[PDB]
Amino acid sequence: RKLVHDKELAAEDEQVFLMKQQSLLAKQ
Amino acid sequence: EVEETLKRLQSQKGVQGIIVVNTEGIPIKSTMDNPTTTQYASLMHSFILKARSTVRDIDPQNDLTFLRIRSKKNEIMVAPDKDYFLIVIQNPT
Amino acid sequence: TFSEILNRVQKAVDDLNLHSYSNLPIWVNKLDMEIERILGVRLQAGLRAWTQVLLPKIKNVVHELRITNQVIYLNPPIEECRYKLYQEMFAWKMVVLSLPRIQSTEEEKFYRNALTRMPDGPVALEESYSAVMGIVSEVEQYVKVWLQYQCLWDMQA
Amino acid sequence: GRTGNVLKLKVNFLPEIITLSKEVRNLKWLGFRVPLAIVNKAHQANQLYPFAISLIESVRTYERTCEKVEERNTISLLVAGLKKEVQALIAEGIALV
Amino acid sequence: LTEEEKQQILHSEEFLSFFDHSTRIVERALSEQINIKLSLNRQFFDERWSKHRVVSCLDWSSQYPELLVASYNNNEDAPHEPDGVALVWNMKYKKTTPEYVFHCQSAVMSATFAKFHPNLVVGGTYSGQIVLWDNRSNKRTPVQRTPLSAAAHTHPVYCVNVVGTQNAHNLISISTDGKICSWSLDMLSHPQDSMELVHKQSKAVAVTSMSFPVGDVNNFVVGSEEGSVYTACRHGSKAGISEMFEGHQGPITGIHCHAAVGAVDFSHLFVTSSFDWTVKLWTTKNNKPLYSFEDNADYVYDVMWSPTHPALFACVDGMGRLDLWNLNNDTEVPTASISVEGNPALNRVRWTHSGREIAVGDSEGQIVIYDVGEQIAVPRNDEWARFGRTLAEI
Repeated sequence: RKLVHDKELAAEDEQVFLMKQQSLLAKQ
Repeated sequence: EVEETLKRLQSQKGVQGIIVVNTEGIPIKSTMDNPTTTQYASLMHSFILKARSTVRDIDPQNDLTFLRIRSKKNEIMVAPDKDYFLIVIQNPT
Repeated sequence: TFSEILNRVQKAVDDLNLHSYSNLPIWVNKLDMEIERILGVRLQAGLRAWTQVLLPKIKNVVHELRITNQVIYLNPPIEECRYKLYQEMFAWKMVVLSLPRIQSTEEEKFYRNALTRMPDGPVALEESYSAVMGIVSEVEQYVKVWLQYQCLWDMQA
Repeated sequence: GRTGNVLKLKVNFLPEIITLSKEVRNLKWLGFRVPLAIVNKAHQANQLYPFAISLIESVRTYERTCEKVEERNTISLLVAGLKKEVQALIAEGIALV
Repeated sequence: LTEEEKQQILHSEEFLSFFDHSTRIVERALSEQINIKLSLNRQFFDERWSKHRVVSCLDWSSQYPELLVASYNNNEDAPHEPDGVALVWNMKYKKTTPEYVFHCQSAVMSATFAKFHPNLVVGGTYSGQIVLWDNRSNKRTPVQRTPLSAAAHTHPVYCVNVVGTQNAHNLISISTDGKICSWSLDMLSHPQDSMELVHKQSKAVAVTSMSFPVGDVNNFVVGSEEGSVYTACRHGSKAGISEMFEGHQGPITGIHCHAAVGAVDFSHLFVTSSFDWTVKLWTTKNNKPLYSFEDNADYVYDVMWSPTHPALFACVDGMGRLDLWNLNNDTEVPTASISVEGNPALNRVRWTHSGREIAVGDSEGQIVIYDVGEQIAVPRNDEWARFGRTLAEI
């Protein structure tokens, strides 16, 4: 029962965040 | 930087040829041809080592940081500190 | 030199760790993966060089043939020379394999996986062992024909 | 250089608006009177200028350094967390009018 | 025979001291020691760093009275190449190349030497961000840069200065918005003081140039593009504008306080070079200008006192001529004048330390330095007495 590191820091490439927030700005 | 340094050191007087020698003699760089550069720079390195010995003879802590030879036909410049041996071929004037 | 390089690597890693950066352990793990691959490459190079030297500084192994109570005797015999050769190649392996790991047990304390990290497969180790067995076999073959002379005393006038 | 449609992030602020504000400021002491709507617009732009220029310089610097990060892919995994907080702050700020 | 060790030692840049001494010694090696009134002395025009470029600022190093810093805005010739161009020029030996170069990502507006440290150079840019550069180190990037915040400067800064001695120094800067901010040479990431200068009814003053009385800290004097001169106490008992001057109808471009110190106290005399050829002179105690400069129109830029002579100064005109003005001998005609060849849009002038020569800027980047007459450079107690009596004329 030696603990193994969980999911590491994700990248979430800039383009995906940009398009998500572009959609959010469009809908707001 | 490399190219900018050579250009600014050359265009200050239209020097016939200069290469950067950061090693103890035997440089592979050339400015007009391989032999006249490399062999003469090695000979300069030997002579400036002898001159450094000469200036250390009077007092060992002395070092030669500047050297120029202006003869009837050529001018030779070198400013060695630890490995930066400069070469300049120029008219006596 | 490998030890100082690894020590400086670990010092840089610790400097990063004390800075409290983000997402370190997997980065350390993949650095260890790359460095163990490089260690395996250097180890195969050194091992193959040692093997071709056998066929890298190598100690000179010596043993003598003597006779006591009119019986031909070996000091040491061939098998002890074989064991010394095995110990020497073990030490040659440990030159690289004793290197410590990089971390934020015994295997985890210092890296022992380069044999599985072999890029060319166990062939280099296999050919090293083959060279050792060939050398010892030729040595004992020479001894056997040479040692045969001891039967003369066994056989009275 | 890239086939994809880059969603480059900008700042909703024209840099030349302050030029109009300084023009108005000069004209007031010059004796020329401009309409009060222009006065209010110029005053608002002048008072809101430092925030807007700070925003645009900050976003330009963050972009430049993030493209520097992605230039060396061996570092992005470590730098991911800081980029995560930066993205969270951007997400918080974008919804603002 | 090496092929890569020399190549890699060339690629590795350990040439800081190497390049420093090479630059400092080869220009010396240019010397030709082979065994076989106004008058121009040295004209400087860097082809690479001043080709069709307008000088943005000029200064003289008090610590080293042989060094000059020159500033340049963005270059319309090419935007891709570095815009903010800063030049360092020396007179150790004649040479076309500048002694040092410097670049700032924004257009450089003003720059000056540091009194606290004899090597650091500070410069104000068009983005309102003070720029720090170290002369000893061989770098092109700014060493330090103030943050662009509301508390710090945001509008373009046109005047930066360091007040106090070498142990009580203080870097003071003014933005064209009207913010006054004090920094220290050690750290350039936070304004030690910050306060938006206001004259009355909470309206700020669009300061163009600033001057301070010689030998005095605090109680600053500022000039505004609005056409008014203001006296602003730095801290005192109350910070802000302390005096409204009548000023000049056109914008005030060059303001300077008297610097020559002798048997009499003339540090209160203020000269302002406005946009209408009108160099207006007065004292802080009088709300009106004492005398007016009128020989032409259209923008004499700046006025600079001669550090050695009490009644002599210089002022350069946009038309392309520098006229030397002395008060003791004349009050209506220039005592000396000269025009730079080609009649260029001469920008600015700067009196050197201890006088005896003048530095002139230009819109073409060809700055010219030259001396003055020996009969006119040296003052005397008679000069101070006659200046005092001419001040009493009106």
